[PDB]
Amino acid sequence: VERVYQKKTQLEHILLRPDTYIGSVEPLTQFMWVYDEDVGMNCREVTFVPGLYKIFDEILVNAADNKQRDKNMTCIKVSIDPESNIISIWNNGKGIPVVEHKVEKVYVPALIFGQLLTSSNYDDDEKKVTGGRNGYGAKLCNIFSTKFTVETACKEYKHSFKQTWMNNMMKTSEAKIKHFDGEDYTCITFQPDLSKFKMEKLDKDIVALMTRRAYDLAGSCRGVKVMFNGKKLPVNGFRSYVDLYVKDKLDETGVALKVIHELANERWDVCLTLSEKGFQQISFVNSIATTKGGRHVDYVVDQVVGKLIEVVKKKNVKPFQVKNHIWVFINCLIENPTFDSQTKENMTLQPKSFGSKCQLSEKFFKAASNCGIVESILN
Amino acid sequence: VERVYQKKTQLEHILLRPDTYIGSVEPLTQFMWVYDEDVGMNCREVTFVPGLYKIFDEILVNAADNKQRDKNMTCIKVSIDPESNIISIWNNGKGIPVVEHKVEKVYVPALIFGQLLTSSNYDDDEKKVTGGRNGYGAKLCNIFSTKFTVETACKEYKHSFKQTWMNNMMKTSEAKIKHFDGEDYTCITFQPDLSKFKMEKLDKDIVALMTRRAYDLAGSCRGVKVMFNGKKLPVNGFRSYVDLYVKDKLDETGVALKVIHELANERWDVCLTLSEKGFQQISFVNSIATTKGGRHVDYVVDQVVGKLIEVVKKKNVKPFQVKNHIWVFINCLIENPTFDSQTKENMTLQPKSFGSKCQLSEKFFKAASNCGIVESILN
Ligand SMILES: Nc1ncnc2c1ncn2[C@@H]1O[C@H](COP(=O)(O)OP(=O)(O)NP(=O)(O)O)[C@@H](O)[C@H]1O
Ligand SMILES: Nc1ncnc2c1ncn2[C@@H]1O[C@H](COP(=O)(O)OP(=O)(O)NP(=O)(O)O)[C@@H](O)[C@H]1O
Ligand SMILES: [Mg+2]
Ligand SMILES: [Mg+2]
Repeated sequence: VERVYQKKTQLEHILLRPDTYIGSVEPLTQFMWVYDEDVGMNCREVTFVPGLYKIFDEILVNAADNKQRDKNMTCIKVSIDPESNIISIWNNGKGIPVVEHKVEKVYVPALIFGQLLTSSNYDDDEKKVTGGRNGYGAKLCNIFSTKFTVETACKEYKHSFKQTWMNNMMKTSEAKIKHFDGEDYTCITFQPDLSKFKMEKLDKDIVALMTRRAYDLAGSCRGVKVMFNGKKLPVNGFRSYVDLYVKDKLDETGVALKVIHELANERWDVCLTLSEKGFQQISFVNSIATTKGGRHVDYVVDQVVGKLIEVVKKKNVKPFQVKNHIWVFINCLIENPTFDSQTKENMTLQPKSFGSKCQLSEKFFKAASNCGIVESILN
Repeated sequence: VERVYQKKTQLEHILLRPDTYIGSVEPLTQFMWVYDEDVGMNCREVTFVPGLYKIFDEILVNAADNKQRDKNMTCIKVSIDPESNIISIWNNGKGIPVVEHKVEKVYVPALIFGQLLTSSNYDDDEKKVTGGRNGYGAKLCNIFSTKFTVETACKEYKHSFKQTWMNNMMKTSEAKIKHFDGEDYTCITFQPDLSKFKMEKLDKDIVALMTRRAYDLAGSCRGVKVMFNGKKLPVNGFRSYVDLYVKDKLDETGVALKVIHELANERWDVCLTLSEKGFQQISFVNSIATTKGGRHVDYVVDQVVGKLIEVVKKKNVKPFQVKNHIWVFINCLIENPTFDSQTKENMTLQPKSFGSKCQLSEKFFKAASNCGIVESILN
């Protein structure tokens, strides 16, 4: 009875059932986009552990989210040392208040990095476009790290704070609190617990995925510069990011891909071209990589599929056949987005709730008509 | 500081962020398979709340899971009264021990239906093929119900137990404990909290989805009979279930769909036919509807795509083009399956971990050659 029927603590449950929190802790092999030291941006077969990619992603999106707390933020700095097994993500703009929380009686940084279900994103009356929603991400990286360090400096509270966790968030010690006068920042430094992922080292494949995610951020997070291992990424907006995929590329007819672009408004940036590999989508919601898509992709793609069916009808086909020929790129800001998992690969919020619209122009639909999709359908 | 940075309890978090536990609590409109009072099995546009479908599904899969605790189980009885807003799922086979848990000091049924993170599925050394993994499902139905009743009778412990929860698992009272001599059963009776889903009533669309799920169970759960509203479902195994989709159907050439079947072994039952609507999959893992697919679908479909590429090559194409023409049906039993969410729509366990193989026969691949897929590709 006592061995059959068991209760678990929340902390036990995360280590026993990591998949619902961070994705699979087993290897996956699949074709995907990565940023390699030899070829840069390329689609190749990759072997990696999603859980390890995800704990990195949780800290990267948290940096991107600071651009919403402080629009004066200009910089995110990512560093990965496979030899030392140390990852750091640094951001400027406002730091975290270095002060005792009057309800929980702990330093605010210790509360929100060292206790589960803690967030500044729990009040949905504020209609934020942060990626953060659930109050898990940072603690999940902590739990899946042999060492996890939080360094934040907050001019307002005129202190700096540095606290270190170890052994899967099971050990800490007193925060170092100091006088601070200067330029706000937060720096998260962690050594991922590679034993949790049955890995010996951050190999080339995981480093290539984490590097690409740093490019995604440069493309997705408006007005923020990104450095990777001390070097500025040469991406200055979503259009330059999309170029990394399509600028140097030919259809299998030997004609350059025709890339169509519309910034419908501040919250919706769309590129479209021809796919010869079936439906492809590269999408971001609040700087989250929505790698399974969701309602934002369908909302944009249905408008295009609509207008392209018309054009084809009127020069001599079914939605799924048109979509088969679409490569779409979407950078969007959604108020209070919803997802079916902590991993946020699929965004489930209905379009009427987005807080904005993407009504693509007749100009955009005319250009879509010319980009080679119509011709393939006809052919 | 105290309003910006907040901590939530696990119970608060489930109501604040229901999407990661039960799926969207907002309406969704999409084409799907349902079982209607007028046409039976059919694909039509449906408007429903995934969260309400899911709390029903959690109790249905729990009944299916009892066939693993007691292989003598023969019967699941589902009843839905939209007028009274009462759903009941009854099963036979072994009941739940009616006895005080010696660690948690509560009746075992009160522990596992009234406290979060409680399960008989937390020991993965047992290599089970239950759908249950996380210790949430029943509590989530409880939390999303105005009234939730647990009735179980356990001959071994010679007692029956009946306890009622109300107001989102926030109220209960003493269990009724009685002498019991007879035939074991469990009956879960709940009134879903329709205000949580912005609904007035269990309408036709949600009832049609819940009804279809009762057909899925009759198809998926080997050696268990299913009744819906007091009437036995005329499905006696997976092949009869697949017939509900394809038996009375023509390709758009006016030729009957050719349906190929192999029971590779006790744990793998596969049907294949032609799709004219792009890739389609209907799959079950341990009686869970894996509506987003996962590694089990890819494992089966890659073998077929492989052998069909060969056949085409040798009578005058790319994987995605072959898959475009496949309608696959899969009923499988996977040891300790993993998923990216509590909703279990996508099964992420790698095939080397399944605990079994599905090596489809040359006989099956020859029949696949003849079922119209090759001809469409060629054409
Ligand atoms: N770089 C940062 N700068 C400022 N505040 C931060 C930073 N990283 C984390 N935070 C704060 O710490 C909180 C906890 O982060 P986290 O655990 O990732 O939760 P979240 O981002 O709110 N939600 P989620 O990521 O969906 O689980 C956030 O709500 C922020 O208030
Ligand atoms: N019909 C039933 N008959 C017998 N035992 C049951 C029944 N329904 C639930 N249980 C038991 O109650 C426990 C709690 O159910 P539940 O909360 O759904 O968790 P789970 O099925 O173990 N995991 P999950 O459904 O993934 O969250 C199960 O582990 C079973 O031991
Ligand atoms: Mg976060
Ligand atoms: Mg369950």
